[PDB]
Amino acid sequence: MNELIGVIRIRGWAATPWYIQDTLSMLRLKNAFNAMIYPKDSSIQGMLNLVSSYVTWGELNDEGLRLLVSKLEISRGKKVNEEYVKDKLNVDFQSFVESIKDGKLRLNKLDEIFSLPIRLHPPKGGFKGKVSRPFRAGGEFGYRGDKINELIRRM
Amino acid sequence: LKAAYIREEIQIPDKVKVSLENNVLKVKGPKGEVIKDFSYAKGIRIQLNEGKIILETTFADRRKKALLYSIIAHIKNMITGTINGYRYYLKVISTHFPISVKVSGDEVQVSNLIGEKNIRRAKILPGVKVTVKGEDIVVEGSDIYNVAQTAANIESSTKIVGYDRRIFSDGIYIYKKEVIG
Amino acid sequence: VARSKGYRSKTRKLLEKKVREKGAIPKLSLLMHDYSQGEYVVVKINPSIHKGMPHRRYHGKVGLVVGKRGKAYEVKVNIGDKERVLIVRPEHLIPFN
Amino acid sequence: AIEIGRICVKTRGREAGKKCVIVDIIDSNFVLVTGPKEINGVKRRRVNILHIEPTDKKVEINKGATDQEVKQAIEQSGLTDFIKEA
Amino acid sequence: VKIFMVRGTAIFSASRFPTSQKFTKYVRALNEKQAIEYIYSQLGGKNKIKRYNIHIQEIKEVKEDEITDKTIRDLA
Amino acid sequence: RPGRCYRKFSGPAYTRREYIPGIPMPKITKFVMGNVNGDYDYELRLITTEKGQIRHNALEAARVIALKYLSKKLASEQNFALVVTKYPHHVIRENKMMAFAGADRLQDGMRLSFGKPIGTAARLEKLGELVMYVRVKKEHLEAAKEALKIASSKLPIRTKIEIS
RNA sequence: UUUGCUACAUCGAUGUCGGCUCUUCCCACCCUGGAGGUGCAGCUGCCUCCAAGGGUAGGGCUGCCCGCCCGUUAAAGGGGAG
RNA sequence: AGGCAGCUCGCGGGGUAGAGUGACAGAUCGGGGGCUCCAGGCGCCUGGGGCUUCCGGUCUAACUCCGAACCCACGAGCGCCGAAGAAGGGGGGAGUGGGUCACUCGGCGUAAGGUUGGGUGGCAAAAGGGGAACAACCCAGACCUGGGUUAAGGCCCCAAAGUCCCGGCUAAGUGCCAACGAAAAGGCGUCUCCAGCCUUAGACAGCGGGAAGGUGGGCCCAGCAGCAGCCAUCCUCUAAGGAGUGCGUAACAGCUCACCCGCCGAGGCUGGAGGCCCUAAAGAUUGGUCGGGGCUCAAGCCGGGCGCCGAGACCCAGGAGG
RNA sequence: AGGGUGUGGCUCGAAAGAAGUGAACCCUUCCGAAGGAAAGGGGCGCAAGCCCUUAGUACGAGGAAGGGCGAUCGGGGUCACG
Repeated sequence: MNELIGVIRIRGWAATPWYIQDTLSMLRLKNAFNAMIYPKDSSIQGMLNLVSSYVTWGELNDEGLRLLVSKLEISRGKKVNEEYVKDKLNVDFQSFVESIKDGKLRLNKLDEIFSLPIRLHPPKGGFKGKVSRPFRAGGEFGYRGDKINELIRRM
Repeated sequence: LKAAYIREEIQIPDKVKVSLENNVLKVKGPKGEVIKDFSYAKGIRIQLNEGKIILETTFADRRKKALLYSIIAHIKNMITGTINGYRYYLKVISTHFPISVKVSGDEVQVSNLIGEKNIRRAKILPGVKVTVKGEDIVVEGSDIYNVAQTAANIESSTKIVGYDRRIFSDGIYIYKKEVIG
Repeated sequence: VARSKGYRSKTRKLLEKKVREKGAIPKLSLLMHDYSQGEYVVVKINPSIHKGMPHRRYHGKVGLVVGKRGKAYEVKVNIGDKERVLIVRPEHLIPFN
Repeated sequence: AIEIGRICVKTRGREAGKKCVIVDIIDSNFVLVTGPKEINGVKRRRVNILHIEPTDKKVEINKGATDQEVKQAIEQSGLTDFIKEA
Repeated sequence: VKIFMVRGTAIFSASRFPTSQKFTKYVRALNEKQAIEYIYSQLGGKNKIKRYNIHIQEIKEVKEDEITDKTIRDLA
Repeated sequence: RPGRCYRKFSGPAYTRREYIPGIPMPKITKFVMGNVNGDYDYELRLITTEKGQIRHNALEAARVIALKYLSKKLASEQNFALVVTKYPHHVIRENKMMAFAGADRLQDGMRLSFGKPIGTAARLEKLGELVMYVRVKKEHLEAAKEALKIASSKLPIRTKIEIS
């Protein structure tokens, strides 16, 4: 159990039950191939259990986190007056970490607090890399331990 | 189970020469010689020892091991005929009409049965000798199968007694077989 | 077959009381304490007492003390997206938490 | 033939046509082989029986010999260099 | 060659019988990884038993001069 | 009516006599045979495999066939005892109205198609529940095996035997 | 194959029973072929299995179907195809 | 300037699944003990009738001493939307009141592409890919053009890519079928696995002998001289034998059964379960199949695995519109 | 069956469209999205292949420059096959 957790959605947004369709919406997972980071807690645990059959989640590593963040683009940015700017440097931080953060003026120091929705890329070589059905428990949908880190590294 | 490595040997008797090639076996003996093919022994390797018969196989199933022993029996039977003669016996019992049989080349003919005027015939495999002395029919030859099928062919011909009559034990029937000579 | 909308309809064990507490009203201690405005209460109908019996539709819920009239209290409860007031004698009220 | 002492050639895998020598049998269709000083170096490991081809050349060895032993044995037959005879 | 000793649990409707005609087998193999495949190989298809209900209990090595079966013995 | 008509479950149980008037009398009347309290050694029982309901009609027939086979074997009071476990508590109901009223332009069809009591069944709710059992000594288990098995021939559902 | 329910299709029409003629299909074989058992001396039996190639009538009563019956025949099989 | 379609925590509600019946209400099977009455037989015994007690078992939509998962209330917390795009209030204009199916938990009814309920999902009004074609099955919500990567599925040819790998099994074209297509039983037919019993102090099988006698004891019985109807039973005995199994016979007689010896040197035998396969298994609608072609150490199945193709889903580039 | 669609073949092309102030067509150089190789090398796995390297390199949808060539293209009609 570590604080830094993440999730990737692989299912679409049709045929999505009323229970869950808004949850990912409440989890800002509007549509598949998206991610963000959360502080782990029992309160978060409920959603992942309830949305397990639609997503994949687990504990990040340093390698994944650095790779994950490096993707924020012209329309994939922090809540910096909306605009989803392309981070691309501390420059966007340097002029805009002075709003909610304190002391985080280094690109490396984003290991604590919050983020926004990010638009992912398809997993390389097929999400069905060794699997064929996306619906095996313990292998496909839900919690995958550290292995989520390599799974996102493929992304 | 799985038979791992089963090996059997056949001691070739004296006064016999044996030739093997192309998975085709031929055996020569004083009584006679017959060629018997064994191309159908998939999964079995055949080694012709200079003084015996080497039979080996690895990891046979339940099917194959029965096959292997089945192959074994014929070969010695092949040997047995070439040394000792096969002499089947066919004893004829008739109730009301005496039975007569005569040889026609490779074909046999029987008549004067329970009242039917028709002819009855059976086929004899080539290279097989069959004769009659009296009340009995002698079937000679080296190949064990050749006589029996020939003997059986007679048996089928004389079976016709069996329609809507309780069997009258009348016709040609097998008596005994394989005198030592 | 439509069912009658009797005020106690479909209550074969809703008003059944565990045998360990039958008889006349035991829990005098709960009643004696008095409520004021802003208090939060839980409704638990006593089937034995025939006075001021709230309807089954609002049983086992969270209530708010908004005032007092006579020997009884009135209680505000949200059921759907509306508001309602339940004037009840205190002998089916238990403090929350 | 397929028995100990046979020298064979690998069919599939990265080898795809180098020397190999049986050293022992293992199961129905796995056997133990090694290449003493194969020009790439054949790893002493299991091999599926279907993945070798029996040549004519043979070696006289004891069951479960070490790689040096066959490395030593090939000189008796001279096969230290006569691998590529066929 | 390091003959192996395998004793594991596989089930359809409680097919547990840790003795020797409805539950478990023997194996000859190099290491555990190659050995462990074999039980999957056979019991997986020979009796329609998924690797779900496969539960290996004991795996170990026996010595080459004491096995109750001679069929596994002579094949060396 | 064929036994396939009531093999599976169609709705809840049906038990309250006071609520369900006019139940036809079940065929089975005797449930225990043989010298109970007699000394027995082999302790074989009978086990079912799949769920379902069993009509009493077959059971009573199963009751008779078991008795005759044992009765001819040694005796009826001898060192054996047969006891059937279950009871036909469950009751079946069938819309027979399509027979009488189904040919006179009366309220035919699914109209008022509640069932009517014509038979009873011994309910099965657990996987592998006892149905009957027999107690014998060491010297007659062989006759007891088929004795249960021949009875099982008439049961609608697949059955299992055991030895104890 | 009928007969019970179902109302999914047809109410600006899919024209309704039988019979006549005519074609075809199926096999759960009536006979014809093959084989067998039998409480099969032989005939006549009785029964099982395979086998749809061919055949399987003519009359009386009843509109039929059904049914009863006449005298022969190997028998005078049963069903489908809106 | 809060709002709440979710979750967590805290704090409450519950009689359903289940379970129990000596905890009520009923249902229901038996035995034991005691008491009581009657019938029969010789005060006793037997059978039957009623009562009690003890012990055991069988069920409950309208039984509940208990009782989950679970669902719900409220507070706090998390999370999301919010002054770019706004809790509440008012106002103009509607159509909509015949649904269906799939899954899942019911009821009715056996049943039904039947009906009638709870929840979810399409469809209706949802294109695009697969399932052969297809309203509803799975993937997945089409501003447009183009590039790329992917999903559900598939990868011998039709037709894009694997005649891809390991291990094992199937002989029927069984099969090559998610939504759909065969029961009980029979099969040592085959392929793997549990028990139990004999086995090198010689196992099973196989091959000859001793395989026996007072005595064929026998009872009634012409005779039953095991085997006509009931049944016992000792030593002459020992590496062996019964007072004895099935054929039998009017009665025998006889052949065998049971046991040891001679060879024999590998397992053998009996209950158990499973997979695949065969019978069970028969309809024509007119004509033969898994889509066909066609396929049999598979182009099938099972255990697994490895590598790819595949859309408008996703990424990107350019244009467009609100 | 028909239509749109790709490749072509053959046909009409006065103006109304491009175009000699350069169409159409060839090269050469450059930039480069996501995405994304291979031979060789070494190692591992029975195998089927993967792992690091070669490298986000060659490559690439799109866009820029130069040159050489020299007048039809765009467009309409039909047909072949996908």
